[PDB]
Amino acid sequence: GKNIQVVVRCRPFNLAERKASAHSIVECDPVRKEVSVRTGGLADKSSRKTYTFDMVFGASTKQIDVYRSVVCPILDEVIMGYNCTIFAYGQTGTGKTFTMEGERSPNEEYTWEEDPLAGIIPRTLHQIFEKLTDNGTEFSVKVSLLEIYNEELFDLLNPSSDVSERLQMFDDPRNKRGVIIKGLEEITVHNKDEVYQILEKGAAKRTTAATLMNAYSSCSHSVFSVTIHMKVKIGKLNLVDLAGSEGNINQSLLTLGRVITALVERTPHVPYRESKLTRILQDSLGGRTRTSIIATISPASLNLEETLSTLEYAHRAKNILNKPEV
Ligand SMILES: Nc1ncnc2c1ncn2[C@@H]1O[C@H](COP(=O)(O)OP(=O)(O)O)[C@@H](O)[C@H]1O
Ligand SMILES: [Mg+2]
Repeated sequence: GKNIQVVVRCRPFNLAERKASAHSIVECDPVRKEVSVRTGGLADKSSRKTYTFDMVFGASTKQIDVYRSVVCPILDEVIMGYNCTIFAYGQTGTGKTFTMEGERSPNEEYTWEEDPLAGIIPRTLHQIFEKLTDNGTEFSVKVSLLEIYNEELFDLLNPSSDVSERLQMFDDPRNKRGVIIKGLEEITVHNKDEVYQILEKGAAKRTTAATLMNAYSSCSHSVFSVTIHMKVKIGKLNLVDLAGSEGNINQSLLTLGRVITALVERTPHVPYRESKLTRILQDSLGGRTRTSIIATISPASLNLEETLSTLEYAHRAKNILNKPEV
């Protein structure tokens, strides 16, 4: 048992992976919490090497079923007054954005229930207003969205400053192992339905940067921060949508791995300082908290080598052995 959690969410076959008639190699066992892969294709060889994690979500896994298993325990700790972080790992296209951001699916006006395709970000905000309005707590909710492209920090929330100013950041004398992002826009949310309008602003700004600087989302980290003031508790929840797993980006992810590895093994000299991403979330990983990681993979034999790497990263972060009968 640990405060660090590592789960794996496989994705179905997309039409493109179908269009080339690729065939699955990923086996998801949620009960045993295992996920296995093969090696040969038409050879149908005996390829063991099965992995075990804290939880496993198969191809039929639904969005709500991920929020309940992964986010609900963490949100309660945030409302209690702690800082937390949720991560999404994996090859571009596996489903980090579909898991962290969700969709809407053309169906028009939605009442007050969550969209079935919504992600962690839609659900977390709406559950924040519901749970804190129900227990009559006085609260204020403000969110922030920056983007780490090539290790320079960009705000996707500011309406002004249309191009791209690398935000400056320095350790604030106020709390150590903490930092302050000068100039970072902090949009204050009033209604729970406001979160959908904020994902629109940042989307274009992420697109405007993707076209006028080659700041494609696939090659950048996405940090969503929601802070909750309550009465006197302050809670923060960081939802990080990491860049695709596969000279400077491949270092920030390996740094984050070194951290979580160091966080799981109680080891000293965890090098938060080795990257901008780990330095920002330092106040969310050092101070004892609940950290969760979601590694998204593809079931096609097309992406065999990357699906193995991603699972390999997850094993390195929190190593747990496979138990009897693999
Ligand atoms: N669990 C899922 N259910 C349905 N569609 C999914 C799922 N995961 C991914 N997708 C689909 O795959 C794409 C989402 O990939 P994306 O989130 O961009 O990966 P990444 O964010 O890691 O680059 C979309 O085409 C979406 O339709
Ligand atoms: Mg994406």
